[PDB]
Amino acid sequence: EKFRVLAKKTTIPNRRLMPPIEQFRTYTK
Amino acid sequence: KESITWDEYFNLYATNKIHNISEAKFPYNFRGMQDFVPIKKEFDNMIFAKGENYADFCKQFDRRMVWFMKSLATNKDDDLPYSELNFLLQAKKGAELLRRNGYQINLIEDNEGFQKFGGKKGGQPFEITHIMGLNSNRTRNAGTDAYSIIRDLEEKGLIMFIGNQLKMDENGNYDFKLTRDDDKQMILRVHYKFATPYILQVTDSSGKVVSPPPESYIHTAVFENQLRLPPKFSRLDLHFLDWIKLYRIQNEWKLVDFDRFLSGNKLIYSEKEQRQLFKGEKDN
Amino acid sequence: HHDLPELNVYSFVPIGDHDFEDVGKYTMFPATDIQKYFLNNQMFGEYFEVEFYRTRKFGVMISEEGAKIVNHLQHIQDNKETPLNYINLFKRYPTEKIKEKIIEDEDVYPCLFHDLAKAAIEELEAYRNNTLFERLFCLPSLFDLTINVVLRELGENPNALLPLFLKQQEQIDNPQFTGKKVFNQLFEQIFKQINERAHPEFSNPQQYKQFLEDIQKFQISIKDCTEHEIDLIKYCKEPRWIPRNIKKYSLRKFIGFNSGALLYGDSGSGKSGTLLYVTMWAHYKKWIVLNVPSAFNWTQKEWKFVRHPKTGLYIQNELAQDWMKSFKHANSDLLKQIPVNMDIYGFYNLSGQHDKECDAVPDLYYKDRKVNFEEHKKFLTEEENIIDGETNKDFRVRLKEKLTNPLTVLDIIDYGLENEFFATNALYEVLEQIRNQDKFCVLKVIDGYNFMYKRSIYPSFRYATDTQLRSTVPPYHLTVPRAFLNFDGHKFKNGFVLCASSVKNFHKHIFGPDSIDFPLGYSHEMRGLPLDDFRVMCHYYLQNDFWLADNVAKNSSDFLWMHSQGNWAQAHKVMLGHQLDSM
Amino acid sequence: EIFYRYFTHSYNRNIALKPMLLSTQYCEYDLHFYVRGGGVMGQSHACQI
Amino acid sequence: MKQLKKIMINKTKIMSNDIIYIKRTYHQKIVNLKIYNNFKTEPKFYNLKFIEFQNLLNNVNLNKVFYTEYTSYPLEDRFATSKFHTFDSYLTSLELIDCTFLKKKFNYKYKYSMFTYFIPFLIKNGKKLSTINFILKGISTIYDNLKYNKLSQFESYSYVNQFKHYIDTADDVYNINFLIHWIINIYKPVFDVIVYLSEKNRLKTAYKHISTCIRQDNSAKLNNRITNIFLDLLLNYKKSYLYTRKMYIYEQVMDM
Ligand SMILES: Nc1ncnc2c1ncn2[C@@H]1O[C@H](COP(=O)(O)OP(=O)(O)OP(=O)(O)O)[C@@H](O)[C@H]1O
Ligand SMILES: [Mg+2]
Repeated sequence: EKFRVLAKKTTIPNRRLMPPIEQFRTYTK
Repeated sequence: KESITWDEYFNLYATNKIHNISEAKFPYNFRGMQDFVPIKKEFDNMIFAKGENYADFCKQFDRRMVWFMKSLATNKDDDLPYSELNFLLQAKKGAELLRRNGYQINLIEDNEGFQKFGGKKGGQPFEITHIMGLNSNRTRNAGTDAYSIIRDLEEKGLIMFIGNQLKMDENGNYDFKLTRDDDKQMILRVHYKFATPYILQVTDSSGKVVSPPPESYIHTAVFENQLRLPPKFSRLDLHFLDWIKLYRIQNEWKLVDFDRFLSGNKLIYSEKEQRQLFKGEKDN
Repeated sequence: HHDLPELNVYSFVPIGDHDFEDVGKYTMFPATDIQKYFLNNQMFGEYFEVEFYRTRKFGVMISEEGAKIVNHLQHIQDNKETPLNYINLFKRYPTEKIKEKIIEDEDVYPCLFHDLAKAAIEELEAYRNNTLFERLFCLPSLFDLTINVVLRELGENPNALLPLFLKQQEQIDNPQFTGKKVFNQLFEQIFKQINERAHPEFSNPQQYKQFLEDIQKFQISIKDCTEHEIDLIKYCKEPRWIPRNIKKYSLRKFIGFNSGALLYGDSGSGKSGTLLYVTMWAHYKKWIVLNVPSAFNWTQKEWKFVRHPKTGLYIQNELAQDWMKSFKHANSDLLKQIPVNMDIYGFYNLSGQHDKECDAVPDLYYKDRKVNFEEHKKFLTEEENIIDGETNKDFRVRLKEKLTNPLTVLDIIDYGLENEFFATNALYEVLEQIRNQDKFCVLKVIDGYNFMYKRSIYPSFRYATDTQLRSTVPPYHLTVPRAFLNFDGHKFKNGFVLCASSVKNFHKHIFGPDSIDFPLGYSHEMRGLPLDDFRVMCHYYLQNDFWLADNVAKNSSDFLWMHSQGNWAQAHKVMLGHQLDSM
Repeated sequence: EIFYRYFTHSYNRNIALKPMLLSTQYCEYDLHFYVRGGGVMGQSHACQI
Repeated sequence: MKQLKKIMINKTKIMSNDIIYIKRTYHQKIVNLKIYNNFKTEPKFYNLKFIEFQNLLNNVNLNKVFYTEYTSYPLEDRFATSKFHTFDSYLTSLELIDCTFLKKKFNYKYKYSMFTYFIPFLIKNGKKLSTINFILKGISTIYDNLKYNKLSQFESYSYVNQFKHYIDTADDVYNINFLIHWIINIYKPVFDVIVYLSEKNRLKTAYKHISTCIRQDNSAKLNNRITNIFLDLLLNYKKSYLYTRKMYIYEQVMDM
């Protein structure tokens, strides 16, 4: 789901649902 | 294209004649009706019984089937219960042709045969379903395209049709109001199962009988009513399912189907099917 | 990122035919309808200076209260056009079960209520000279008892009252029926019992049980059909019985759909926008509207006033002569159609007073002071008393004399605007003229009803005895407020009243029907707007450049409902004041 | 008492709801907090904590 | 049943459907609409919405919740995705400031944003809520006159039309933090009465010459006073009495 209604006229979206740059420096040094 | 009377329709379309009665169209299935199993759901006992006996509410249905039987064997109108056109216009062709072909029909009470076998007589609706978005008149409703279907609560009894386009009026004029109101329209179909000793027999001119003997002694039909909507502004402060408990009946029931004539009715129709379909029309 | 959402804002339908599904969305009109219906760009609240001054559009919201109120009026505006046959109903169903089928329908109960009151109005005109009925029937409260108490028994003992309704249609279907009708014989036998049984003093419209217990019984005696006798004590537990289908959902504890209503609540709760959706709706179905966009300008602001010697009524002529231009410029096309009943014309004095009516300024006795009210003439001199007789004659004239046999309403108004000296006597006489009609409804519209019962700038010395007034003039003595002060909607056949209470100038001012001694049931507390409607408010404004939004604010719509608790004005400050940027 | 009817001006009001932006859980909850002591500005900053 | 008996007895009559739902464009159906007293009055504005009204009815959510649980209106999916748009943006209003200016004991809690940092130079006798009002009734008046009023008020200055060109491209400008950080992007005074200024002193000195000039204006009310100076900085991107003061000082440095 994405949305759930709490009560009358209250809609809200629900919420109760390899870095390269290091890959280089770790190689060089 | 032009306005046509009641009887002229029969005299124009029932001109055909056939020697074989089984080849001739006829709704009342003499032999081979099947005991259907009673379905049970949650949203069926909510309005079907409301401070009333489950049986006496069904006994009326047990009676309105009767005059329909007499209405076939006897060309009559006061007996003819409240029902649609497209069935009657297609049901009396199956009857009046036999009258033109020289055959005869008579209503018979075979008490003994019904006592020779089979359980007692009684009406029990084996299927009760609510639908939404449509009206009982089979001409306002459009094709399958504009309607959007919600098959979610089919298990409990509910189906909801919602339109994508604008519906027309008597004058042929679109509305935005009509779509919104159409989305409220609820209908209550019921499939009945009524075992009966009364039956029919066809008898050729100078013929004691020409039809086969029945095996079933059970017959079915469909009744419908387009309901009154709730009070205005009742939807707001209520849950949905608690809001459908408040629809109420004032319009009379309406026979639709009979022994799976036409394989059960359909509300939606293709464009050509609507054209071949006729409706009664007033002007001013 | 700025992949924000869009949203639809406006109702698909037009304004005459909304339903609950369109409660959130807006409507639109030209900007010309303001000048067309509301003269000189004065409207309810500040919709002109604030919302229209920026948007340049006459956009209007739909409220839960607004459409629900409009539901009631459409019945009144249909019973008139298509009345009901009493007989053909009971043919359908047994006389045993009428309540569960007939009475408790929404489309049937008002059709019964709407008819019994018309018969009641015809008789009350006889009981107008009585001081007592001024005290009881100034409100609609006790009316709705007597009209409902007849109907509740129709569910209990239909075998004793059902014949009345049935032959009433025989009397209507019989032309050449000179005698009175059944109900006009019914209510007469009621009111006579009131004068004889009720307590003269201490009889209140606001309190029910004191009125019922003072009237142990009704006793009807019709010559043809009935001698039915009634016990009122059974309807004492629940003086306000009302069918469930209307009243769980029409308006919170709202009872008088035909009489009127009243809106109270905190500032900016939404009251001064609901009736704007009504006033416009009132015109587009061709129903008369009596605008009073603000009573603050009448009661808390300077206008000339002049006193009459007999009566304490301070005449106002310039004030009325401006208002009538507003009532004229909006409702011009209808008034031409409308003729006059000259049997009614010409009983209103120049100071507004009517012949039959009680004295509009009786001599009151303040018990605590142990002195009368008339005593203030002791401080007067001889010359003023001599001048009074000179004014008593100069103000003696009435409008009947100089104006005889008009044909329409405008013929009174065109003469009223043309001559300052006869504005009041032309104003009031129009009110009888609109009130006794059966071609068009009446809709009395007020914003700032609170300001009336509050004290006024208008000074005098004769009200020094009232420690509350403190040398001021009440507006129930001022002429022009008399037309509208009286919460008398029941008096109008095919009529309705709407009132409101503005508290912008006041802080934390609890206003309600306890401040004004006012009956229950005829009021509706405002409350703030819900979330999903408070959402489209923002998206409506952002599309129309009303308030200028940070990217912080474009999705704060469902956040500000905390910051405002659904209140309008607490947002407008944020929307216009940009107080967000502080936090 | 009601929120707009106790904390009138908004700078008293945004303080108490500054966390509620930081949570992104707007309208999920119902709030009831009781306070006594001090003045308005000092009475609001406690609501942050 | 009344309509039935008439048709049974051959009182009323029957014919086929003139009404059939043919696929047509959204524009063609405009001819057959049923309009009431209101769409007529405002034609130009509604007549373009019948194109949009009918389009939305195609694209409807088949979600259970908007129909089957409580009252509510069908929404798009972006409403759930962009829930972080406030939380991600409000920080950026604050990311202008380096918090290293403010890490002292219990000052960050009361002074974190730019707007929280102007006021104390303007506070008189401990009143803050008053100063917050006077500054906003002024700055709010700036945005309103530029939008809805004429520009005779804005006849003197030169950056007038060049400022709206910066508004409509960026609604970020309505943040007072971004209004003035833009002003301070013009005016980063590195030197003053001769001394080098670190970042923690460069920022401070820019504000006093504002707060002083606010008190030097002739107009009585702060609302009137405070407007005139922001106009001298906003509407003169190149010039000001306060900026020409600065540019006068570099010459003293460069010559010396
Ligand atoms: N129905 C509405 N449609 C559009 N805008 C509205 C509506 N109701 C309120 N507003 C907006 O809120 C503003 C004022 O609120 P409203 O007119 O309801 O005053 P109020 O509730 O009577 O408060 P007060 O008692 O202080 O007068 C309006 O000018 C308008 O900007
Ligand atoms: Mg108001």
